[PDB]
Amino acid sequence: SFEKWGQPGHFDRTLAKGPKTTTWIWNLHALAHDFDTHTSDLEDISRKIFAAHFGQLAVIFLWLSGMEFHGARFSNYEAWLSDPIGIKPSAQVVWPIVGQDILNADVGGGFHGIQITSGLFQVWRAAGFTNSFQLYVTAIGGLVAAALMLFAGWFHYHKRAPKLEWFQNAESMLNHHLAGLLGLGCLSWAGHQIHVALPVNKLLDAGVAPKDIPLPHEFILNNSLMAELYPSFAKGLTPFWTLNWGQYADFLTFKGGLNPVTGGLWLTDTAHHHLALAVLFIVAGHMYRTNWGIGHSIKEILENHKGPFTGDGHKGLYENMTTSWHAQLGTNLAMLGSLTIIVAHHMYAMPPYPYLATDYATALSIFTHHMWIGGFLIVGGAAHATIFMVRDYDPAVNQNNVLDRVIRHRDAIISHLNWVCMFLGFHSFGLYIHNDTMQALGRPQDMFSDTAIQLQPVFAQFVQNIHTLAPGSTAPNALEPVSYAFGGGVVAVGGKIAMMPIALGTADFMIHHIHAFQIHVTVLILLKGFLFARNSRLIPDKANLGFRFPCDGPGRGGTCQVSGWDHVFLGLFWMFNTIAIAVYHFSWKMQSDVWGTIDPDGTIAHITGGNFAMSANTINGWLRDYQWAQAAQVIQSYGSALSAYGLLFLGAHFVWAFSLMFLFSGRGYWQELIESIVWAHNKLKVAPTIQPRALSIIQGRAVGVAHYLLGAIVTIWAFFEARIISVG
Amino acid sequence: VGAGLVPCSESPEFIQRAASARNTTADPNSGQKRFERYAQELCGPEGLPHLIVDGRLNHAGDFLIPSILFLYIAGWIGWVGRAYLQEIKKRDNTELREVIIDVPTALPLMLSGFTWPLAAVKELLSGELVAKDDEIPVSPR
Amino acid sequence: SHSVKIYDTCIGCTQCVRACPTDVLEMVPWDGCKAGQIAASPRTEDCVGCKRCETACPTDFLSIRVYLSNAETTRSMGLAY
Amino acid sequence: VERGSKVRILRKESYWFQDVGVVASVDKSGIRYPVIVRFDKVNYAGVNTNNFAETELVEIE
Amino acid sequence: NDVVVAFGTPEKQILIEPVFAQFIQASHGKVLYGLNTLLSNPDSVASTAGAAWLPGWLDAINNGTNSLFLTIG
Amino acid sequence: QNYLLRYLSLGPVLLFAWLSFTAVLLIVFNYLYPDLL
Ligand SMILES: CC1=C(/C=C/C(C)=C/C=C/C(C)=C/C=C/C=C(C)/C=C/C=C(C)/C=C/C2=C(C)CCCC2(C)C)C(C)(C)CCC1
Ligand SMILES: CC1=C(C/C=C(/C)CCC[C@H](C)CCC[C@H](C)CCCC(C)C)C(=O)c2ccccc2C1=O
Ligand code: SF4
Ligand code: SF4
Repeated sequence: SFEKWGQPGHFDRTLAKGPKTTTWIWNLHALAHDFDTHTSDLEDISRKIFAAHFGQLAVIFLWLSGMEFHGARFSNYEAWLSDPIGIKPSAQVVWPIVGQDILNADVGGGFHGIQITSGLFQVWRAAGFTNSFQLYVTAIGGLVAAALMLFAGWFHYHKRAPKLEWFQNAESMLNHHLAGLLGLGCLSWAGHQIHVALPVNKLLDAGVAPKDIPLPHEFILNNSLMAELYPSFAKGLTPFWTLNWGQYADFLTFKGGLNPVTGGLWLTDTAHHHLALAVLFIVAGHMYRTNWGIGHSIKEILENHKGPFTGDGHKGLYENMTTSWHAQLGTNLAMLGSLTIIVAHHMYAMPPYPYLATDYATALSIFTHHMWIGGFLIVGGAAHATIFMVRDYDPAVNQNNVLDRVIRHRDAIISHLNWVCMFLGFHSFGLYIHNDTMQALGRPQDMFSDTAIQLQPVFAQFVQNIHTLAPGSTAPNALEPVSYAFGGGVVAVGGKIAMMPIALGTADFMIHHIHAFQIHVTVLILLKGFLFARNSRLIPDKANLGFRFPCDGPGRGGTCQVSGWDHVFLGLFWMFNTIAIAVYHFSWKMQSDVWGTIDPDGTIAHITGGNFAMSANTINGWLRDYQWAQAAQVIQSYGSALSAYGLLFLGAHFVWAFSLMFLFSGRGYWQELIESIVWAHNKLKVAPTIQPRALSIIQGRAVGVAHYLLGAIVTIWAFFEARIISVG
Repeated sequence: VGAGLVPCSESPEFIQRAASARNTTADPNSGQKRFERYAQELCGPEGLPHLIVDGRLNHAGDFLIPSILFLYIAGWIGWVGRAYLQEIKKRDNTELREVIIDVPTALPLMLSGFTWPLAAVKELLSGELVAKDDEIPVSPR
Repeated sequence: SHSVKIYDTCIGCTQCVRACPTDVLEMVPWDGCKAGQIAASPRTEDCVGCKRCETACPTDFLSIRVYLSNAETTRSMGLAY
Repeated sequence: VERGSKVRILRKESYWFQDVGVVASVDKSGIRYPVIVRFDKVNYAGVNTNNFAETELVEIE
Repeated sequence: NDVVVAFGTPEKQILIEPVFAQFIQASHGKVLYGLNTLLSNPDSVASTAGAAWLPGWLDAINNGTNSLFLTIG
Repeated sequence: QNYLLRYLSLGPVLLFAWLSFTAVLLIVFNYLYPDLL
């Protein structure tokens, strides 16, 4: 059964005939997945989505198991086990041929290779991993499960495929997922934690012979060692039968802070955390109505909430949330993006793994990675919102609803929005350049820091304060503050900082305000494309014509770039700016007044020396006092054994300029040059039958923006990777 | 071979580098050997050799035969490509097979590029390489 | 407003008259080919410059052209304000 | 030059000027452009078929 | 050049050397390279020509210490 | 059957095939005698 692949265009009737010109190639890679553009049926669509999801999960399992396997046979884990400080983890040993021989990343113990930065060993310092053979079995299990569920997808598409009413039970969906998936998985992981994790963590305090430490089978029914610690953990005393839980104060506690013997927090808090979450959203997810004639009729809740300003409230919204798919796609994407960036903005003050704040390399890598993904996908959420607007709507089921009530007064909204953006924009940046001029003008008293004209963000200070003294009264059964950047003592280990309180002076003001500024303009562009998607004050045929089209002729002057995804083009440029300066700010502060070295007096000698109070106020200072440090080694960071990785930062500029080439130029020029080369080739009887044709302007715009983004992000990650290598 | 360039045999800095010349590959003689192979050319103050291109037998073969090798292989590949293209059109399945290569036919054409130069010379003398300015109908202007 | 230009290659499929949203065309009686009625521009003053019309002209070297002038006004520029 | 003969073109502005096409249908009516020729090389959207006045065509063979 | 030097071995990297400008340089009358041609050959047929005050010009050009046709690479 | 090549001969898969062939070609001469200059 192999007679079927090499029949291209199997899904489209038009491009199935033959490749007249090169255009036929391009569209082949463009319409391979939007099968909503293939028929009007839906069960087929849903089945395709299921199978694709299974395939994605399969590649997930594959790559994670393979990365394990590399971690088992080519990673200095079990030597780095006994010492997580004096050894830097590595993997991917270099192949000894011409060109890659000097790149032996030797990290002590003779182990060459590649000094990695992804902190998987940190998980492998919490999971309590002794020997690589169990890990070998783990990879085998991962890959076999991958193949298993792939076979399952094949079966559920080719032999027994689900029916159509199987789709729209969002009630049972929420119930099953919320409760069974999340709660059961979380409580199972907590059970694994208490049984194995903290025992071996105890056993990792003084060199207690890791492999000699017994295996879980020595604790499944062997409660003796389990009765050594935690006297209540004899069996459990099972006082839950007696409803008494005071005995369990041994392991299931509440400390809430840094544990200076683990490089992370107190794991017991995380275990009790997971317990509480498990049962909490179990009883939550038991809410909605199902097959027992009991529960909320959720399509009536939204009917109730209306009023004077509401119009008619949230009436008629489920046809949108189930009949169409792009809606759900967009909203869930936006939510995930936001969630991810708060995760990023979160796990640098509460490190949840062992040896995190003490390891000053994996932190910002993880941070920036997740932060980039967040935006990079929330813009896509907004794009799919717009594609819903153009693909799915209804004039009938959308009378006066809270939806329709904005599309009727969009002009006021967007006008006031533009107003706000202009205001904030110059109110911040022109102020900045004003201070710039003053410093360059021998008028230093007209500066704006503490030593000059004043402004102080009292609100952040007061909120941090009221957070400082929280325990005792707001948190009686709590020992230490939630973090130590708000308040508390400077927590550390060795000559190496873990967390100190962070200071907010004057420079914070304009930075946060320009953050808000760019977010405002981003929303402006995206929402503008959103509202003005179907009908503009000049183009009343937009939705009547599509959302992916270049222009509408030189009428009314010009009209090029009047679709919506060009709006999201401009938006993605802007969000690039946003996140770039955001990571600039984060890195510079957390290397300027949070991180460095320490003396026996707890004397934090930071890396840079507090440069914001000195230079992060004028533009010329911002280039001097940031990239002077961020590159002064990359010029010479090559030229020895553990340096030879000449980085492609020198290389990314080229792709950047090659990028911008595509933007500024039209296409007819290239078409004519093509025709001349064709003339020559035809004169020498080598004319390619398939007649080449230049790119379409939207295609060229896309490749230009793609190359632009690629070059920029490659440049910046090269920058701070080498910068951390210079200190980590 | 003038311009103030010392022979790579007796350039002191050349052997100075050669001493701790970082032996690249998995064989200890790698570096030293190559430096020994670099005595024929003539170094300079930079300690590294420049190449002279004149047909002058001091460095003639160090540039001529690679050029001729490239000409050989480029002629072969261009010749076999043009021949394949010419052949395809006598099938009336032109753009069907433009993406599906007919291997049982694509092989012997590749294997039969042995005598491309002189055969091409023949097609030059026979005039079997160009079509006529007006017969070629590709309209300019 | 702008100027319109007509030719002889009008086959008479009349896809342009159904494409222009600006009412600047009409098929006046002709005799030459099987068309018998050839397109023309009677109401140029409402020309817009969208030139969606010749994109609807299938004839080789499409039979209609528009010479985009310079005497624009509030009508030719198309403003609701 | 009959129905099914290969001829080149004399019309100057033609995209296939001097190019050879086959006379698909010999019309000879009162229209100024009787001859219907078919090509395979594509201009805009493939107008490989067109009409001309046969006072603008010349055969090859 | 970039990759070859990016491995630590610069000797595996190509160095060209222009000589046409060298020949024209000496042929105008430069002696630095010692080719004895056309005012580097003080006895050729044209070696009794040029300016009728070419001695000072020769003192100047031989003194390539200033910006007068500097060597190349 | 042997029909697989009928459905393996696509060009793209054949591209990478030929390119990798030529690549290992270039390697072996650079792998066996990378010591001739
Ligand atoms: C984020 C992320 C990630 C991760 C993920 C994860 C980590 C997940 C998780 C998941 C999980 C963690 C899951 C779990 C699950 C579980 C469950 C779902 C359970 C259930 C259970 C049950 C069902 C039970 C049953 C039973 C038994 C067993 C006995 C008898 C009785 C009964 C029947 C009850 C990754 C890397 C991928 C990617 C990136 C991102
Ligand atoms: C270069 C360029 C072209 C040229 C058009 C094309 C199609 C050039 C593409 C050339 C080929 C398709 C690139 C192939 C890339 C591969 C690396 C080539 C490998 C081929 C061999 C290995 C077989 C445009 O048509 C254009 C249009 C509008 C705005 C900007 C531009 C623009 O910048
Ligand atoms: S211009 Fe086009 S649409 Fe108008 S009559 Fe002629 S062929 Fe028909
Ligand atoms: S732009 Fe074209 S379609 Fe519009 S009025 Fe002018 S001629 Fe008619």
